[PDB]
Amino acid sequence: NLFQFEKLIKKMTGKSGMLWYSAYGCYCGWGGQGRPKDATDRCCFVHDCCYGKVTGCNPKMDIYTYSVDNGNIVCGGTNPCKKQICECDRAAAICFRDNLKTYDSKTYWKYPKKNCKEESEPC
Repeated sequence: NLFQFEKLIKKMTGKSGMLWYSAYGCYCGWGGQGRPKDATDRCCFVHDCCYGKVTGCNPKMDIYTYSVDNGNIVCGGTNPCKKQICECDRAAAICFRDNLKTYDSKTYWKYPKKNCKEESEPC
């Protein structure tokens, strides 16, 4: 669930998802269209693609099982659909950390989703 997502982002990034990643580029946060603007924005696009594939559970609302083992986030439990969610979340948290070096709030924070009106990329 979203509470969990925030936890993983904080863990991997040191940053709050709600502050840093809820309104960045064309895809990070609520809504998303057009093409991702940067590496970070791409992490978000892929996240949305990742949720889009989840069938038989709710990737925003359901609670998945995870443990932190020597810095690593391991996706457990026995429900395959919940594990899928865990996998989506963790993959976006790792993708934000890989890309912290090009994170640009000055250009991309509060980007007007209106400037995202050109041929979308397929998942």
